[PDB]
Amino acid sequence: REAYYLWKQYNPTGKGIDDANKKACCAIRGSFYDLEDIIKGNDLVHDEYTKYIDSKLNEIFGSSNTNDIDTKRARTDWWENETITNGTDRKTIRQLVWDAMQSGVRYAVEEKNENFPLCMGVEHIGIAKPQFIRWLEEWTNEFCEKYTKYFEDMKSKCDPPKRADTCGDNSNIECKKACANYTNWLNPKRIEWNGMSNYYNKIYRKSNKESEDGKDYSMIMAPTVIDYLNKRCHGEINGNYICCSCKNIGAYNTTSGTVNKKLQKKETECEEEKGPLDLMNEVLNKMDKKYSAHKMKCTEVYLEHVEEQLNEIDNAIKDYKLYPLDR
Amino acid sequence: CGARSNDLLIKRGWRTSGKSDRKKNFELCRKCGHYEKEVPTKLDYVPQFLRWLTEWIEDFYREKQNLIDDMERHREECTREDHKSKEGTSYCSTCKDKCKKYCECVKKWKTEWENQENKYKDLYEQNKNKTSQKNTSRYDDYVKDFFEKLEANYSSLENYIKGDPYFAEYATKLSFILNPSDANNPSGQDLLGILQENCSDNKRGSSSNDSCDNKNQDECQKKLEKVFASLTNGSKKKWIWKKSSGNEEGLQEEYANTIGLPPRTQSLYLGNLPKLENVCEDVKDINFDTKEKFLAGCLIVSFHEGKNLKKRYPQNKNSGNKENLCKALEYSFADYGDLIKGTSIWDNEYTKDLELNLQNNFGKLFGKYIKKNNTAEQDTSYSSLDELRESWWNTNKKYIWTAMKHGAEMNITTCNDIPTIDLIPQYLRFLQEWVENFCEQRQAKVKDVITNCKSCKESGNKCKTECKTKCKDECEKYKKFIEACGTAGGGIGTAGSPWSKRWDQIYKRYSKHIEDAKRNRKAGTKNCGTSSTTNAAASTDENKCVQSDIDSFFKHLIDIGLTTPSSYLSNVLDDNICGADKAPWTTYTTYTTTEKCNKERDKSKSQSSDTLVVVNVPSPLGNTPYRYKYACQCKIPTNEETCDDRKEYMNQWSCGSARTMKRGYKNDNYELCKYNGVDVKPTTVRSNSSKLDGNDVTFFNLFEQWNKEIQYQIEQYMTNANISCIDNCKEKCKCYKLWIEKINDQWGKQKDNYNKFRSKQIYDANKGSQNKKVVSLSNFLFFSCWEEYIQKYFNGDWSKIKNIGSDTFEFLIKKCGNNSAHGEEIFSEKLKNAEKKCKENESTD
Amino acid sequence: VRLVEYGGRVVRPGGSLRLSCAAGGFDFDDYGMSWVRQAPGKGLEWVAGINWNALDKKYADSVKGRFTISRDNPKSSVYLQMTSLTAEDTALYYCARDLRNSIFATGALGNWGQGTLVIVSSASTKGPSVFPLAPSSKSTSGGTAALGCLVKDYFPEPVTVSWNSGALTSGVHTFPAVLQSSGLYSLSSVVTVPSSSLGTQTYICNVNHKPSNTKVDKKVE
Amino acid sequence: IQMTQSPSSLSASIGDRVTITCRASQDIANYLAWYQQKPGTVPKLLIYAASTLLSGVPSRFSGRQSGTHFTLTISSLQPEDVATYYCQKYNNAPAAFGQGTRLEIKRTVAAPSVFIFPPSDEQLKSGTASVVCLLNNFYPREAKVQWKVDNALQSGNSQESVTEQDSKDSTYSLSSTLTLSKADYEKHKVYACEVTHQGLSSPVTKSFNRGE
Repeated sequence: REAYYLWKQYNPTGKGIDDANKKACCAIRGSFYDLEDIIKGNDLVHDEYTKYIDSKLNEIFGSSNTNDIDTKRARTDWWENETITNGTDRKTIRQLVWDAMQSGVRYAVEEKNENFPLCMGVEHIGIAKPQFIRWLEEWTNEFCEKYTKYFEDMKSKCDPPKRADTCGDNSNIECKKACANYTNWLNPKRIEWNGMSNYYNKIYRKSNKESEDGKDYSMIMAPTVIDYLNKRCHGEINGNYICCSCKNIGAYNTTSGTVNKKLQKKETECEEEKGPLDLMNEVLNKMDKKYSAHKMKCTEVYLEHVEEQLNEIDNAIKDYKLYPLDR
Repeated sequence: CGARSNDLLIKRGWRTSGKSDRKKNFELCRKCGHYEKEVPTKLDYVPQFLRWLTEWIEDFYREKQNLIDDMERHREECTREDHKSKEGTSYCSTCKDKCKKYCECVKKWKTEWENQENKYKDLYEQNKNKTSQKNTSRYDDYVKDFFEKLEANYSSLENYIKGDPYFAEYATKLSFILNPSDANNPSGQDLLGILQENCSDNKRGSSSNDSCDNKNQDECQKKLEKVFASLTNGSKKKWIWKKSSGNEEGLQEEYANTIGLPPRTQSLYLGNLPKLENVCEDVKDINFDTKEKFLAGCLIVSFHEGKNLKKRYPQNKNSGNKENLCKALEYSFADYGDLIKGTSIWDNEYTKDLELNLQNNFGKLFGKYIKKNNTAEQDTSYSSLDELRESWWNTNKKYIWTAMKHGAEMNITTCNDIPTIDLIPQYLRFLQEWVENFCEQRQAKVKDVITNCKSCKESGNKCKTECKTKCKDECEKYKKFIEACGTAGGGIGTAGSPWSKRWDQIYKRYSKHIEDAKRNRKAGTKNCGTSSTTNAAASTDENKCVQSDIDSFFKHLIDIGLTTPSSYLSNVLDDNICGADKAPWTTYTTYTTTEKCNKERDKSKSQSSDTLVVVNVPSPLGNTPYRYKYACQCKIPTNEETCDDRKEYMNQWSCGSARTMKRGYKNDNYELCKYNGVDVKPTTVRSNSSKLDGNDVTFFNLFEQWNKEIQYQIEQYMTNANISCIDNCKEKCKCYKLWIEKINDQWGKQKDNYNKFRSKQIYDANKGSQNKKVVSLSNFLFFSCWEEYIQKYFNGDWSKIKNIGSDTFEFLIKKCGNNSAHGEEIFSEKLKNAEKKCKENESTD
Repeated sequence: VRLVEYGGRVVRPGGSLRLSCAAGGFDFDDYGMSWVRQAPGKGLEWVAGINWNALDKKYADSVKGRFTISRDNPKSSVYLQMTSLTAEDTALYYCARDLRNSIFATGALGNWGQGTLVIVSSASTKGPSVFPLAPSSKSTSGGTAALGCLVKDYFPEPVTVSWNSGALTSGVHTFPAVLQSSGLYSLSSVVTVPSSSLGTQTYICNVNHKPSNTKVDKKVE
Repeated sequence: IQMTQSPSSLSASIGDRVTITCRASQDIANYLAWYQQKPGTVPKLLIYAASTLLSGVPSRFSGRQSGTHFTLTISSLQPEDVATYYCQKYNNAPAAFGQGTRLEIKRTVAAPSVFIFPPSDEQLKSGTASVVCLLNNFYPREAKVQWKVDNALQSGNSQESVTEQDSKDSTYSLSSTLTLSKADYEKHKVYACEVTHQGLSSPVTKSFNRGE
């Protein structure tokens, strides 16, 4: 049912036979991997639900003489290894769960009278990158899609449209809307990116025995989070193993590689950039070229918004408190 | 790709040569075309009718003349000595009669010479095929020349015709010539036990215990009855990390440039033999016809290897001790095991010919058994030859080991067995040996740094003549050992590249094995605890038994941790070989200095960040002995720079910063707040005129970003307090109360920047007053906190259309103050509440 | 560089007790910790060990299941929870650090704490009882007699005993405590003096049982 | 995993070479550390990795290893090296310490000044027996004490206490406390302590009568 509702979230929002389908399939892969980690006890979230679920799963798969390592091993090989016997083929618990995911997607597609996507047709699902890395890729993909969305909005709306900005799509009051969306969406993303990069820098190339938490990150060798995401977001999203793409992000509208160091002095340190994804720092600090074209009027209209919205807040505190002053 | 590495690809296989005689070129001489990755065969552009002039002809030749050459298995089945009572049934009535008939029958082999070779060579039926009505059709366009050159016209050209096809291998004994001159020198079923050998790939925790499965086959052994010893009479020095052994030493194609081949391994005796029949100079002919005969040769070669190791380590690499020679002997023993099992990961001139001859030996002798290509039983013949060789080595290894010890000396009083190191993959053995070398050299290079460069008699003291004479020169010796490329100070080990580069290659390979070995299909028994787990086979006979192949070993080696060479190496290394500085392989020191001097990442000392402050992050392969970052290169760290390793208060902001930095400035135009890791563009081309200045907008953005981030940060380190509550002789003298006293300094800078920004609105709001444009700190911070609420508790800030929460207001005014133009305190109080620890004061209890 | 333990206490048999160990200038985040106990007048014995990230906790075979070890790095402490304590676990418990940061629980213990007594018994902190030991003309051996007092049944935490307010130092052989069958400690504090000096000066032995705040100052003939 | 350390009471004199052995049952190849503990203090780690002398330790110590035999060697025994040495191994699981070897100063043989301190009248009022035999300034440490209640053997009713080797003279003092009830106290007449010491030609009897 999670797969069903997740497909219902992604696919009908935009009818791109691939883009919507591929995004939904990547989201379902992520949700399935998170379910796997909840079962295996590797999940990073102990919320109101998963905390008690984790404790009682430890009870179910535990015993008197079973330590934490033994219990985690028991959960892991109950999930991964075929700990179910059926009159059908040798289905492991992982396979049954993935088949349930597929069934939910089929229900949703039947309801929409669409065609079952070729992705989600894969019978076997590859290894799960460590939960933090999967979430990092999700963060990057979401950031980049929303970045293209918001920046194209501000491009065609606030900073001069193809129609003489003074006579553009803005009366200088709805351009404020686009710049407000961009600046307001950008600000928290900068703190989130700082936190995730600081965690990556202490987590990469760590085994189980070295990582602060018990899970291993040996598979991720890359000096910086930007280099890792450069290797990862390099391609075009398909549904398997590449759940993120980054086009024209940061400053310029080309792909890898616009200026290679192969012709001057090896090598080119990206690798590969998908926009010199170092620009992630520049774009989050509003120093990229793309925003620098828009920097002036975005800031000035932001100040106008601050001024008027503050003339409103000052009279609303006194409004509903009504004890100090007017309104 | 189906073929395994030992499968000896293209078997066109004369001794480093063939029918188109060549020298050492590549692994067409003589294996592994799949890894060769080009197409090395042209039997396919051999036209399909010439490949029927092969398929009729040369396929006949090989497989069916082999039916009378090697599937004429031998005439050794006379069975004369022993009398037989009962047989149960008779099936071989036609076997031997049609076997001798099988070269005398006019109806199966004279009806395979002058009837079927009437289609092969004596073509009476389809005579030198002329024209086909019930015969072959050719597509002459590319095969027409063959008609003239072989069938029914002129047939004279170079070896371009004959010699490369297998022509005379079938008892061609023309003797029409006599030679009187003498060009001669002086004249001249099976048993199958299975075990649980306890490998100790460790000495430390090792969550689970290792146990590999090996197959003893006592019928493949000498007979019994140990020690016996007397016979005799039977210099590289550069880890060759190179590769693809073009034809010289090096590593297989799949480990190329990846782990480095020890000089000991490339110098071991067996690997320096293109034969086992060459084991003795005196004897110059085949010697191995029985299992014991084959074994005695291995005994000889192992004994001579022991002799060599004695001649080399005691006392030329040994100091009169035994541990060094013992370790070298263990490693050589394991390398012998891999070299005869065929699973070695390296090559030279003699390997890939030794392996061929070894396959022929383990072939004939012992061959019979192997046959259960499809099998059905497990005591049973060894399925494939490779497993038979593995079983031969798993037995019979006792004798080789004792031979090795005899070859050294030990044998009673200096030996006091069978080390299980031969059950560890050659990759990991090479890694361990290379690291032990590096640690030996590092220990040498670190002894003197410790003696000299501890500040005066400890790493921390008065800097008074830190370099008592030049202890910085000792630190520089250590730097040139770590960073240089083997010529400017670098030691033995790496071959022309820095230790950092070689370690990176090792890590890449190790993780390649980890991912492959459990994203696999077939592997050995697990105890599930790790990452890349999806493969079909995780097998065993008894409880907890790994399948003894590389993937199974990397399955048990993972799954107890040890997913990285750092952790594996910390688990297996002895104790303290890394040097007097207690530098663990698991900690990661990120060092950063003048670009590695000899082989360069795109510069030496001026192109980039890595050029002068080189960012690389290995384990303590670092360019300082793990604690002397400051003991070397004098005076001890300041309290401020002990934050950079305490690292609870990191480095992002500078001029206005929770993050320990600044860039200035001190004037009107224009003190600014800088973010570390990104550069502000001082270009005023971003802007226009008579509005907010060119530098004013970039300031305002940097300042509002600073505001938001540092408020979040001070709340993280104050309410959470990074732990509650609250928060040296504590952590709150250094690294705390150290940035709190920074925030005040640089909120003052930011307060100076913003009162002076309202004074740049004595440069800009004197143009634009009174909108006041831009509003003062009080009002702007008020707006900032109110936005902070409206954004993420009010479903997006743009919901500011309706502002009333109608009872949140009391909390909101308590947090945010009343009557804006009063919002200086919304931050100052957070600094006057950047207190209650510094304050500190007392404290209460 | 500075480890102190808390929780040393007298507990009923079969009870529970939680020891704690702090840390000083020591970076108590990537060093393994260990707990080592020493019974009175016996040899040290490893008890527990915990990794740097607390993912690896090892216990001595005897104290297993009954002992739990844990870290708290932000508080910079390491705790040992003890349950089902027997009369044999009475020991001085030290907390120690590896001298090498590593990924293992057990290692060479470089820095040790002062330790805490964890005396386990069913006693009642009863005060001492002083008994004199009269000499004799027989004890005048080689011109030298001996005078002493024995402290009996003074559990817990053995006592300081002096002679003549610490005036006498030579010959004072105060024997170590001993746990007799009743569960109460006892000792003697004899001292050898010239037999000629017998009856000439006065001898008083002074006992100070801090746990019971008992001060007994007995003159001996 | 055990760690058999021997000898347990090695004696020596200043200037001698002292060797301590710490045989390990299993293979620990060199994960062994040596600890020195003086009376009434925390242990001090001298050697780790079985040979690597810890910084600040006097260089007269050394540690070497042969297979699973680890030996700590003090080349020149000094009066500040009189302590117990422990040889704790720390390879993997139980990290167990050794039994503990206690060095002592070796001096000339002496003889205990035996005493037969009898119970006191107010101790009788208390109701138990506090018969105490005292052995003073004797050496070597080995000495046996026996109790004869009217020349009858006693066992399980006496207790033993020993002082540590006294610093000024390297002599030992021993105290034997014999405890009896009132009933079996006045049930007998003569109480004797028998001292069996290597420095005594014959066992020495010290007795008294309750009426004496």
